[PDB]
Amino acid sequence: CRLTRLFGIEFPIIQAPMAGVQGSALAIAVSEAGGLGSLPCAMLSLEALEAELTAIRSQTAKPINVNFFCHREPVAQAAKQAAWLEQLAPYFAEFNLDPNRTPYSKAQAEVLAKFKPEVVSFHFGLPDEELLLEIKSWGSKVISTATTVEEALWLEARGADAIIAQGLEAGGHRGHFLSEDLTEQLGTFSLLPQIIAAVEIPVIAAGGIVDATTVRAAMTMGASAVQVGTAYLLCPECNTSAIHREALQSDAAQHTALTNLFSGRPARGIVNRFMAEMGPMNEAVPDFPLASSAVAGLRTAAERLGFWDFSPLWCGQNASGCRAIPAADLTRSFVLSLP
Amino acid sequence: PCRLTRLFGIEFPIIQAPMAGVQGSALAIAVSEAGGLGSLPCAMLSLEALEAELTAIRSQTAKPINVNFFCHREPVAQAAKQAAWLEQLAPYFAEFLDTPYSKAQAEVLAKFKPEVVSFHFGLPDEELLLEIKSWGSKVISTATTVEEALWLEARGADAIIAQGLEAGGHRGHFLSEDLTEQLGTFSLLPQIIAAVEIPVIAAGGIVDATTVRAAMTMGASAVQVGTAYLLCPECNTSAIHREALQSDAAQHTALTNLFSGRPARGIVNRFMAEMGPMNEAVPDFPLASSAVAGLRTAAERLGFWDFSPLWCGQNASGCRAIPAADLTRSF
Ligand SMILES: Cc1cc2nc3c(=O)[nH]c(=O)nc-3n(C[C@H](O)[C@H](O)[C@H](O)COP(=O)(O)O)c2cc1C
Ligand SMILES: Cc1cc2nc3c(=O)[nH]c(=O)nc-3n(C[C@H](O)[C@H](O)[C@H](O)COP(=O)(O)O)c2cc1C
Repeated sequence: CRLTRLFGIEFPIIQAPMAGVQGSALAIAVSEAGGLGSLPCAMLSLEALEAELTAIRSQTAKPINVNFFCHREPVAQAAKQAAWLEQLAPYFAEFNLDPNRTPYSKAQAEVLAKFKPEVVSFHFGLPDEELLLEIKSWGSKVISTATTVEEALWLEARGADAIIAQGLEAGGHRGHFLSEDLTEQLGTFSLLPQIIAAVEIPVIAAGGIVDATTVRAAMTMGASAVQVGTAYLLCPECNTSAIHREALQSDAAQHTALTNLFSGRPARGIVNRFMAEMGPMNEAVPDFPLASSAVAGLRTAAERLGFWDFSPLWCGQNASGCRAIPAADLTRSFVLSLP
Repeated sequence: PCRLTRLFGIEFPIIQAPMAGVQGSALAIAVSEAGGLGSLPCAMLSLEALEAELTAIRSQTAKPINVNFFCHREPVAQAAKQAAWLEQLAPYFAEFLDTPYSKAQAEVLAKFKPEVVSFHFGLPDEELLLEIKSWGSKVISTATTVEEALWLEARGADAIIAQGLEAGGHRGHFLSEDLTEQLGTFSLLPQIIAAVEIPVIAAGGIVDATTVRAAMTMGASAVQVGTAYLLCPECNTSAIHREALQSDAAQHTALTNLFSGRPARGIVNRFMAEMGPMNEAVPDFPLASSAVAGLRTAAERLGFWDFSPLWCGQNASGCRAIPAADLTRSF
């Protein structure tokens, strides 16, 4: 296959970079198993970043994927922020709380340059051409997420080596960047074959790929690989919180929705009180990534009391594939139905 | 893969989707003759035309046919909602102006005893359902969620149509108004198959050989295909619907209640963009039609799809201008 050769990996599974639930130990296990392991870097300081890459490199020399956000920083909006804070006042009262990141840059480049990742993935489009040329000159393949056909064509045109097609079924943030209109986005079943028809480069399927059968359906459609997120979230290598783990296993896990309430940007998570009462979508939330600061305390407080009411419970529309077995074992689950 | 071909008495595991007001006996015949299951949509039909269309089908094939009804509950009286809504459309007016399945339908159906009877928006009463089973006829219905699937199986459905969000036309939900409970085919299909014992038909974005293959891979017993039949000459799709389907506008669709009162997937036009696509002010199901019925005749006459219900799935690329029989086999 085209991506196994291009990436130098055995199996056409990519473990989805999932910021906040996961680091080196899951990336190591999946790359050692023969797929592509992924380090989410969106929330890492430069110190954490270098540490975590050093930890990866001293347990495997197999390929890995380091992931970054390259969104536009929002624009000052202290008042929009203050108005949102005012709206949450009732929760602050209830929980007795006193209310009292950062796109890929040259700074992250300098650290990456020491390690030279086999792949560099981006969410929310691509960085500037210079940053991109710097990356390519490490030997790194560059991939990014498309949620429409137009986005896929934009990525090809700007030199992406592969496109991640994420259907609406996907957990975590929508990686859209040409349009704010969510009705332009498609489910996996329709996005995948339409992106493959439009581009010449390889296409990775993301959104609802949770098991052998679904991996098979994806490849049948002409995907060169699959990116799998939600179905690793119960693996011991994952740092998924007890309360997030509990939600995934409950029958609430089946009902998810797109919400901007936690971050400023549409993301899919298990439906909770905060989303039901204030959303799921809300036009008053500040631009990404400002909104996190306003719920950080509530989340902490409500989790401490064992409520998942104010948590970002990122999860796709098929939770049925999550299993508490080693991620290497699980990565092999996924490839049984392939030739 | 064969549980349904056996069960329905058909050659191929392809069901042509019943599509009200776009499609009648000519398409059902052509697909049922071709070895798939052809469908007559009866939601929008008087008893006269119900009987005429069934008579027409039986006079041309003896092969199995599917007949489709709505069994939505009828809406409470709401003339003040209706009057208000008309008020909002006033600037448009200026720009140019100013039934569920029942014993009735059953009496006509009993003359023909059709091989399958399909329902949108749940199931009818126990009594009407037993009546249909006594003809030897198979009853199927749409689920948009796993709970809906299980509820249909427990009340005696012979198979489940799982319609993913990609599907064209009305959403067939009946347990929750919450659209966020619903699912794209890729996730709905496998979770319904895991949940139920009876066969599962896949609906929403099945448009070609590859997608059919991909749905069967996941363990569908059969596929239901609507959008991709719409350019077939046997289909009575309107000249401007045809034009919309072949333009780049087709690629963009959205769920909208503006034409009927219920959420249906159609190509985004001016009315949807300006007034919607979703608007809490539009009267309940079946009532909203009369509000825009005239604006469409008006608008379509001068060549505009600005006020048409241009219903279409999220994959329009398998539409082909060839006979329905060819297309059915190409799947
Ligand atoms: C908890 C969680 C965290 C995620 N974090 C990221 C991230 O940091 N960067 C990124 O590009 N994508 C992220 N994703 C998106 C995945 O790359 C992928 O699109 C998605 O998980 C696919 O759908 P699935 O969850 O059904 O496997 C995340 C998804 C989840 C569920
Ligand atoms: C123009 C059009 C009309 C439809 N009419 C009906 C109908 O009368 N009754 C019904 O139960 N389903 C109806 N559907 C829904 C189909 O039965 C099916 O759920 C859907 O078309 C499958 O998705 P696809 O359009 O991607 O093939 C219609 C769909 C379209 C596009």
